[PDB]
Amino acid sequence: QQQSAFKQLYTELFNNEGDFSKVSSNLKKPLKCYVKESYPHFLVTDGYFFVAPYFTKEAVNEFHAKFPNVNIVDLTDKVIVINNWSLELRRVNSAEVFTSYANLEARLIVHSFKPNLQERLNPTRYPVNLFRDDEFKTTIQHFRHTALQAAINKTVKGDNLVDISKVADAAGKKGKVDAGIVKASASKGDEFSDFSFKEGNTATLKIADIFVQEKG
Amino acid sequence: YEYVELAKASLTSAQPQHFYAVVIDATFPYKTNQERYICSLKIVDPTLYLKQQKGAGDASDYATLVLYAKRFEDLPIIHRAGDIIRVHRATLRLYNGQRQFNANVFYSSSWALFSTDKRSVTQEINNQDAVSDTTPFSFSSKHATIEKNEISILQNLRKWANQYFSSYSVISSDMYTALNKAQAQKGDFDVVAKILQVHELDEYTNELKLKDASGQVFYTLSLKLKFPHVRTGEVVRIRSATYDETSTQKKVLILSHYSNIITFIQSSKLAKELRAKIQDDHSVEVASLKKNVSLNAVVLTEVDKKHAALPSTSLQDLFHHADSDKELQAQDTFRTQFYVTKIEPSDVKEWVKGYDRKTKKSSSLKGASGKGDNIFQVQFLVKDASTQLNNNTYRVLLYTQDGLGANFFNVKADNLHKNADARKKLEDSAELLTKFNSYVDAVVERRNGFYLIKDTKLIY
DNA sequence: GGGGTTTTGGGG
DNA sequence: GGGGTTTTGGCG
DNA sequence: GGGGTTTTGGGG
Ligand SMILES: [Cl-]
Ligand code: NA
Ligand code: NA
Ligand code: NA
Ligand code: NA
Repeated sequence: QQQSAFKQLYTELFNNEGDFSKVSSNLKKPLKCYVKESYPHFLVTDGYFFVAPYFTKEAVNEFHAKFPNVNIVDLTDKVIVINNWSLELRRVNSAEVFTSYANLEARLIVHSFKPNLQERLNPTRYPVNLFRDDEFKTTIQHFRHTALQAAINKTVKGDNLVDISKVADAAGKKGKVDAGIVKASASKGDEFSDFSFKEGNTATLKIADIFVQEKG
Repeated sequence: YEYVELAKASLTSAQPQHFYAVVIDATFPYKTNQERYICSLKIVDPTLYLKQQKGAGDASDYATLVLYAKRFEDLPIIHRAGDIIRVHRATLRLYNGQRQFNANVFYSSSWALFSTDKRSVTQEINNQDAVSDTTPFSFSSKHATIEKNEISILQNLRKWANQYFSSYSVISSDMYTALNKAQAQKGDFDVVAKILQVHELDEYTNELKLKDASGQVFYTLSLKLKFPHVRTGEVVRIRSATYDETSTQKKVLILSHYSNIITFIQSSKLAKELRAKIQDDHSVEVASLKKNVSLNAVVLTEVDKKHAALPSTSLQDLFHHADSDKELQAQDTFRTQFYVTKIEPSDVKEWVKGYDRKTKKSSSLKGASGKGDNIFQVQFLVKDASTQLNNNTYRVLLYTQDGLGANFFNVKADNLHKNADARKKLEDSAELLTKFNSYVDAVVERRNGFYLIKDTKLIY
């Protein structure tokens, strides 16, 4: 039994080809989480790991409407309750986005959240980046392994085996090792991208814009 | 500079004091706020190293050293227990019953590290020789001076350190927790275990497979840059780990930025006994093979003992730099790790072909013996951490006509169209090789631009 | 000059 | 000091 | 006081 709500959610999303509709329904309940940081990075925890929630322009306007005396960028150490949310997979540059792995990211799309101002939460372990977890990184590698294997078994055909003579009697034979490089898929670039999941799309606000909207 | 022994330093002077000591423990240097870095360590010397032994339990006694700095680079990175540190201008005080030496490096204090063994850890990793036996391999500030009179202190403390580590555990049982009791700890704890395996999880992370005296196996992530000295078969002490309650598929230890992984000097009695006592375990691997999806990595092969000391080469270097790198161009034999994405030919029955040593041609045995000597002609399409993101797959051959890799499958070549037993064993090995989380550790020989497997055998 | 530190104004 | 950063958010 | 430095006698 997974104790980390975030880990269980994000894990099922990946184990279900990024199809949020295929993830258990008994997991799509409101999320009460602690706000570890709010700027420059808004990070929330579930008692074990921290993730970066992505707010829609609607979600914030609603917030600012029901809570005029509350600035989001100042919710650090405070608790919030995400009533309406969704999860989707996105392709990113993990070299720049620390909340991702292997150029893949599972995003927590927040549609509506309520700030339970001044609610003290139970003592927990120090929260760690879910995308740095051993099991979760492995879960993601499994995901890519499957997509890679399917592409390779579709792209590679005809058993083009190196002719045995090339490796036999190679006394007077010299070759370049790049002769062993085989393309994994029909991908356009030098990066594998032949995935079957349909990359989710949803406009989200940059934590910086919400900072200006509350303090130019 | 006048050097004082730990137990004799003044607790009332509050004046800057200096000393030479042996490091037995240390956190990694870590940031505390917007302007401060800290490194805490445990030190001992001929006058302070063991608690009143009678009802003490041969527990180690020691002083603590806390170094403060404004920059990460002004603090010592301790990779190994047993080495020596020289401190200048430290203030001593009693902190909860023990002698605490404090030194602000950002002010007037300084430190210097001296290798107890021939080479420092970093020098061993780079196969470098030490300038001399009186040269600090690391130190704070731009200069370090060693006066002629110090040489005796250093030489003697080294001799003492070796006698100490060879006679006592140094890291006594009260300084760590048995892995099989890790889940009973309230917070963090320390570990002393043997590294059974170093699995490259990705470009910046190693996954260590650990096993301690209690027989429990745990995994933990070890950043490559932070801990470049991790080696299979070696015993280390891990300063500060927590039990991961969220890992259900396998036992995992969580490390923090201040956590440290430390090896022992050659003379360590504890390290020697543990290297011999703790034996490799494959129970986790055997169990994982029964699952459709294992979150645990499984190295399916082992290389001949004569290669165990051979360094590994990534697929990136092997296929993308072996024709342009001076060092790679001079070698014909390499060791590497990878996972198999696909195996050709697809029909396992065609893995063994008849070979004619006169025409250098091979053929299908579906027509029987009329093709010559039986050999394996298998082509693995592989990938690894270094090439994980690119759109490539690489060819690794298993062509045994000349004897290279003949015993890879623990199955002598034979007509798979007729020998059901041989066919079935190979079909099972095939499912294992292409299964997620299965990896291969192998030595390869470069021949006419291609890499052929040799001196490597499946162990499952 | 400026740190840390305590010398709290002044050495070399 | 047996600890919790980040222009470093996969040495810190 | 004492570093490293240049301020080369004096701030906070
Ligand atoms: Cl060649
Ligand atoms: Na001054
Ligand atoms: Na002063
Ligand atoms: Na001065
Ligand atoms: Na001056």
